[PDB]
Amino acid sequence: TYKFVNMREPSMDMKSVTDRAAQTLLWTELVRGLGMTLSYLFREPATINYPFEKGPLSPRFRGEHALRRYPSGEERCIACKLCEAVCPAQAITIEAEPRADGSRRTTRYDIDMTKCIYCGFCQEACPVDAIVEGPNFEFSTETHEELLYNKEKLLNNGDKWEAEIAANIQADYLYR
Amino acid sequence: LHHALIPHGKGGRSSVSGIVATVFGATGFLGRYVVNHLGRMGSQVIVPYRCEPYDTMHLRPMGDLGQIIFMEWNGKDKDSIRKVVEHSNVVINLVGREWETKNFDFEDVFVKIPHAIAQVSKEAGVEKLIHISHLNADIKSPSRYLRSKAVGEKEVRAAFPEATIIKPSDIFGREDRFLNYFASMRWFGGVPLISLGKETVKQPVYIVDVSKGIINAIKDPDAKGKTFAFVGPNRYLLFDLVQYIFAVAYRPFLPYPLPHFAYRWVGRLFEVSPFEPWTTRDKVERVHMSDMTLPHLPGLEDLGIQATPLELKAIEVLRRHRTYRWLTSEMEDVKPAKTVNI
Amino acid sequence: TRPTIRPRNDVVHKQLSAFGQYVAEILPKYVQQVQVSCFNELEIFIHPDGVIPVLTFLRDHTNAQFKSLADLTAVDVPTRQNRFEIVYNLLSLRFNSRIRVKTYTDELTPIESSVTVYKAANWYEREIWDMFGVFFANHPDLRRILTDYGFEGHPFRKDFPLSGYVELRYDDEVKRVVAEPVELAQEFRKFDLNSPWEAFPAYRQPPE
Amino acid sequence: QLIAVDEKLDITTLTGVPEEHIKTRKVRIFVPARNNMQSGVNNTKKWKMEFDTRERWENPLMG
Amino acid sequence: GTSVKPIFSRDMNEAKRRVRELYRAWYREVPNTVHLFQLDISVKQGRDKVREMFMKNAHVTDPRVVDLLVIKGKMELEETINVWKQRTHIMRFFHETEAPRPTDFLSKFYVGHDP
Amino acid sequence: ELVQVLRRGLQQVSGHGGLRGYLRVLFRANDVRVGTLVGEDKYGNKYYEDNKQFFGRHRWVIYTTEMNGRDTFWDVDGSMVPPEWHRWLHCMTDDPPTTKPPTARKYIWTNHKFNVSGTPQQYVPYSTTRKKIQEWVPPSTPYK
Amino acid sequence: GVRTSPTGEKVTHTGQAYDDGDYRRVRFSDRQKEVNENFAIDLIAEQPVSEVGSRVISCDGGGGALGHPRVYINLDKETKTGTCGYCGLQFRQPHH
Amino acid sequence: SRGEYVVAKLDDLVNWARRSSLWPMTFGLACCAVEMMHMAAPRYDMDRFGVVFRASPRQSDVMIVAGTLTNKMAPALRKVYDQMPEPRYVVSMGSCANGGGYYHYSYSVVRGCDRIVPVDIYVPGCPPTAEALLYGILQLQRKIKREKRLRIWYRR
Ligand SMILES: CCCCCCCCCCCCCCCCC[C@@H](O)O[C@H](CO[C@H](O)CCCCCCCCCCCCCCC)COP(=O)(O)OCC[N+](C)(C)C
Ligand SMILES: CCCCCCCC/C=C\CCCCCCCC(=O)O[C@H](COC(=O)CCCCCCC/C=C/CCCCCCCC)COP(=O)(O)OCCN
Ligand SMILES: NC(=O)C1=CN([C@@H]2O[C@H](COP(=O)(O)OP(=O)(O)OC[C@H]3O[C@@H](n4cnc5c(N)ncnc54)[C@H](OP(=O)(O)O)[C@@H]3O)[C@@H](O)[C@H]2O)C=CC1
Ligand SMILES: C=C(C)[C@H]1Cc2c(ccc3c2O[C@@H]2COc4cc(OC)c(OC)cc4[C@@H]2C3=O)O1
Ligand code: SF4
Ligand code: SF4
Ligand code: SF4
Ligand SMILES: [Zn+2]
Repeated sequence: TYKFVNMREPSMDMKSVTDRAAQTLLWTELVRGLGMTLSYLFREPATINYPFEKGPLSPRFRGEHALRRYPSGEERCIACKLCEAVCPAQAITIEAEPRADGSRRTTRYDIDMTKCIYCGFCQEACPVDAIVEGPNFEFSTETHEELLYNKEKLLNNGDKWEAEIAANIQADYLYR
Repeated sequence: LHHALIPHGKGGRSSVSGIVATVFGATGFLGRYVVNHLGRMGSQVIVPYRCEPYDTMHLRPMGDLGQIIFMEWNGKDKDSIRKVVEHSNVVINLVGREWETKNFDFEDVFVKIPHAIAQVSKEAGVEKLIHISHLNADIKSPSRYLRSKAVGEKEVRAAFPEATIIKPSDIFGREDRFLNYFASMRWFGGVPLISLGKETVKQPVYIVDVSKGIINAIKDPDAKGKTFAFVGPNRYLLFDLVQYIFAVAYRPFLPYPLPHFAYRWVGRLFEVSPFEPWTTRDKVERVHMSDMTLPHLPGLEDLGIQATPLELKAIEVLRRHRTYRWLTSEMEDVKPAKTVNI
Repeated sequence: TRPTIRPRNDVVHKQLSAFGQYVAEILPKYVQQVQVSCFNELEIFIHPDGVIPVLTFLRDHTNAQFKSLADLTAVDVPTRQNRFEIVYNLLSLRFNSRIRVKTYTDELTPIESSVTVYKAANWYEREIWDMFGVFFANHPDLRRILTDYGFEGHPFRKDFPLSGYVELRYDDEVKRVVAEPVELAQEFRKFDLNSPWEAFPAYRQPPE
Repeated sequence: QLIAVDEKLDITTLTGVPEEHIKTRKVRIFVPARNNMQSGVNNTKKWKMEFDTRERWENPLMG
Repeated sequence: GTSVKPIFSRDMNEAKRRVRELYRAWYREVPNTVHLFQLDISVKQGRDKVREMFMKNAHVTDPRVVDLLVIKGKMELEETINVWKQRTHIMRFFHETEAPRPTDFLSKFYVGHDP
Repeated sequence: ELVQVLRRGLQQVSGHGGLRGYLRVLFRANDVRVGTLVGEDKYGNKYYEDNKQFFGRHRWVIYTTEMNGRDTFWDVDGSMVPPEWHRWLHCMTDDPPTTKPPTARKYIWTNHKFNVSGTPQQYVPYSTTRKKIQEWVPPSTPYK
Repeated sequence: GVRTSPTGEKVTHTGQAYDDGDYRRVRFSDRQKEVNENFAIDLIAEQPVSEVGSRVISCDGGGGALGHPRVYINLDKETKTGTCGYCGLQFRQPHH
Repeated sequence: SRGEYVVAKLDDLVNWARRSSLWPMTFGLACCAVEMMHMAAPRYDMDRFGVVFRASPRQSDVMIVAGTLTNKMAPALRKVYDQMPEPRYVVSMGSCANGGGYYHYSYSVVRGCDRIVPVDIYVPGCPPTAEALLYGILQLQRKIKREKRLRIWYRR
């Protein structure tokens, strides 16, 4: 099932010929294009006043990573290393040992943010919702070293963004 | 050696060399080469700077991640020097200005600052200090630059008895003042030389040779309290040297003699520029002063460096000074200059 | 077996089997094997000397008419004496069908260039040469296409390391980009994922 | 046409491997041992070639 | 026997002839390369490097391997002549930023664990 | 008519608290629109909406002139918005934090920090693990 | 549960602080060292032990699908308490 | 001092002009370039900040590395960086340019463009959104505001 895009023949009558001569000599289609641009001149521009105005986002948006806690203040991460296994960029580095109270916790948890592709596979893989991609996207640095996150930086991100992260998870977890 | 400072790897960019170096004067001609050679091996390099951070940007790609740390410092402040040498096992001093500014005379950059660095780094427990003076440093030289160099050399030796003192002579390189200075003279018309440069002998040394010599002196256990002189393999009369420079640049060479007092007056006239001067009286004195001969000092061949002749590296400095007509001429086309060796 | 299992098509399977028999009967000099995969894809394993005849037949025969070369590539299997497996994928618009032609070679044996049969192969054969080191005889202009100028070795070969042997960086002393032996801040971490329990009984090999 | 080459096969000059990684290397050809933590034997069917272990060190940043 | 198919040469004599032809072409090209790329080497250095690269593969006794080596050298020559290559590519042959790695036992023992 | 548009302009300058407030908002945000104050920040940012604007221009923040320690009369950036107002402002939800406050936890930061890159408060990476190999300590006493 | 080393550096939850002769401390001069102040081991040690009238209790960390996988904890040993291996909460039977 | 006040005012004026008129080179490597296009599109309209693309390196102030830098391409990137008159700035945009990203362990990829050129701003993401790149651009403007070349010169 197909149609032709350029298989139309022009009328040869005198009226048609005079209209085409007027189009050639008086430049009618060029005035049509000028009219289209003039029409767009009087529309409201689609520009937003950044940083005062922001682009719309979604609860599913993938941003800067964060490590979360239980409401008691205990960390959620148990060092299963599923995020490290699934990461397609090998951006996650994990070292773990028994804590002083025998708990299964990490001693090293790094994410190399210049390796990361921000795919969100790690938060899918995490069985306790410990690693998340938070909503933040304005974290440009002036040096490369500032983008090599350790466990302290990620725990600080979790502490700083928990209020919004929990509200985002509440709005999306029933689709997961 | 403090396990964290044990050498590891194959001596490359991501290796650990065991060196933690603070390089004063790293934003100059010699400093960029020194920092490049240190960061090649995987050294931790601490760069004290007082200039605009923009001016340090070219030093950023010289190391791996975290291997180059930039810190603000003030030459008149000793707490700042303490701050920047606290964790280093090597301190290299490359601070120096050819001309004298309103806030810093020759004695400030060549006596006070080197002595303060030596004292503070000795107090901090720094293992090694490398100081750079001139080959022609002398207490009674006509140039105040060299008098200050000699005084500062003695001061550093007094404040850090195990310091390695290196005495190069007229380093030439792409950013070198020396090859460029002669090149600069062509715009005026004639090359003014005192006595037509027939009474001056120069022994210029390549920049990479000096950087390699510094690096090797760091790694040399018996170079602790030594004094080295870094000189090239050939000696030239100034006239022949400038003639060779003009032949490599393919510019017409028009030398003329200029009396000493006239040249001093010209240098004084050029000295009043608020920016970097084109020349000074001190520069005029240093240009027409013969390089000393110090056979009793260890040289580059005692540090394992084979000196590079100027005939092999002149084109890489002077091709920029050619016109489009001669821009593609090969290196072996210029008939090396006459050497007055012995 | 209904909702989550991919449905079968026996009509296309029969048609492809019959056409494979057709091709094998017409060209016994080169055709070594004919296969119809379970999802209805027809493959013809031939001798290298028959690369040009077979393809030409498959392009010009009235009952074939595979006038389009969809893809041409190589697979490296180091355990085989002939390391490299050359795979041609052809599409017939007249009969709305696809065919695969496979042959083999090793490091030192050229394959006939098929630019004459298909103009599309030019860059495909250049790419195979660049990535695998398989020389193609009588190629109009055979040179590297994907790799850097002066790059040594072939990256797609199984033996070649993932990160290669050299890296690049800008060096200020020579004022240019230089190539040096690779050093890695963090080594790629090799994972051993293969399960010690067999997954597919239908593919079990005899115990030798 | 056949030319009857008489010599042993040797492709080192074509592979592009630096000579350091051709002469000083030792490979191990072996069937890997069964992992004693499990009873499956499916990982003990094929032969493996692997190179000798070289130096690994600690990154000054991030370790 | 051994039942092999050639690339271009049937014995080592034809392969040596092709090697000599490629060597002639590289020898002629070196001065033009030094001029066009504005290299700071001499023509003598470039021809010495060409000879060194040719002598790296002097031990080859297989005509097919020699044919492939000549094909690769011709690829490199075509690449150099057309200026597809840049000055960095030409200078990669000289390893100017690589520190000399020692070969005697004692220095290797001092630096690290690798033989 | 045109006169009603001019009257809208005059009530816009009148609606920002006088001519000097009008000039302040014009030079601080390059915008002089008037909207309903949705709420304020504990750091001084004010949040307005106007549902008659098209999607994207219907919510905005006038930033504070004085954040944690720095003068932000001219130097503002999007990282100064705290997470709850961040969720409202980027239209992740319709409910402002004033009417739908976030859940309270004692480990959540009580004081939002902005992007501290290029500042003595910047993050510096380091290894968080302990030493692996311990070396032998020779005895402090002479052996002969 | 923060505490400083004899060098004045904060000690992390992990317990790593650079040694006195370690040059790497230079990376913090003119900058700061990132340390998270909410120590999880201390925060979980403040939670009260839950008393339940059954031998086997269940824990899912709260929030249902927002917690951890549901596990069952035996509470027969009376010399200790049953501790969740995911959340760290403690459970016991009414004793004495 | 009057001289210090004068150099401070001249410093501010020059810094203001440079930040206000930032011209990036029309240059894109991979996926990230698409988001760069979306920064120039109506919704964000980088032109309203004084940020206009120009093809020539001689008429450019900023280079945005927006995409993977391979080994084959690194000499060309270095060359067009060197042909920028000074002052010049480099914004590294995306995981590939920042550190290699998804192709960090490749035989043909440069592990971060800061091996080839000095970088001022690192914009994270794969790709960073147009808003994140705009945030990085305004951060570069803020960094240019902090420079004091004239004050440094006077102190010398
Ligand atoms: C006869 C004249 C000869 C010389 C002519 C030269 C041109 C005349 C000078 C014109 C100067 C106008 C530029 C100054 C405008 C400053 C604009 C102001 O808003 O900048 C503020 C800060 O001002 C600057 O710090 C100082 C600018 C002026 C500095 C002193 C100028 C003195 C001029 C003297 C002229 C001397 C000429 C010398 C040669 C003869 C901060 O704004 P900014 O943070 O960006 O905003 C970001 C965007 N936001 C706000 C929406 C977020
Ligand atoms: C009683 C005796 C009277 C004497 C005679 C008077 C009557 C004359 C009637 C004819 C007058 C026609 C004059 C027009 C001249 C050009 C016509 C023409 O044919 O040009 C076009 C092309 O000319 C153009 O269209 C120009 C293209 C670029 C357009 C740029 C912008 C468009 C103009 C915007 C508005 C112009 C406003 C001009 C007035 C400004 C006020 C000073 C031909 O090109 P093609 O269509 O490709 O076909 C020819 C080959 N097959
Ligand atoms: N021909 C030669 O080049 C020879 C050089 N030497 C000596 O070797 C050393 C290196 O020389 P070179 O690289 O040519 O010198 P440069 O002028 O190129 O650089 C000197 C460095 O010292 C810094 N500096 C200068 N004055 C001060 C000050 N008052 N306070 C703080 N820092 C200061 C400069 O910093 P900033 O960037 O802020 O200006 C600059 O980085 C010098 O000490 C020189 O005397 C010895 C013999 C021959
Ligand atoms: C100039 C404006 C208004 C837009 C268009 C534009 C940019 C910035 C960069 C480029 C560009 O368009 C050109 C041509 O089309 C593609 C298509 C590309 O892939 C779709 C691509 O990726 C590198 C790059 C390009 C060019 C490119 O670099 O801003
Ligand atoms: S988002 Fe993807 S690439 Fe980034 S850490 Fe998670 S799994 Fe790895
Ligand atoms: S973050 Fe989640 S997936 Fe990763 S180690 Fe911790 S518990 Fe496992
Ligand atoms: S960082 Fe991601 S989006 Fe950007 S060029 Fe690389 S792969 Fe593409
Ligand atoms: Zn629990």
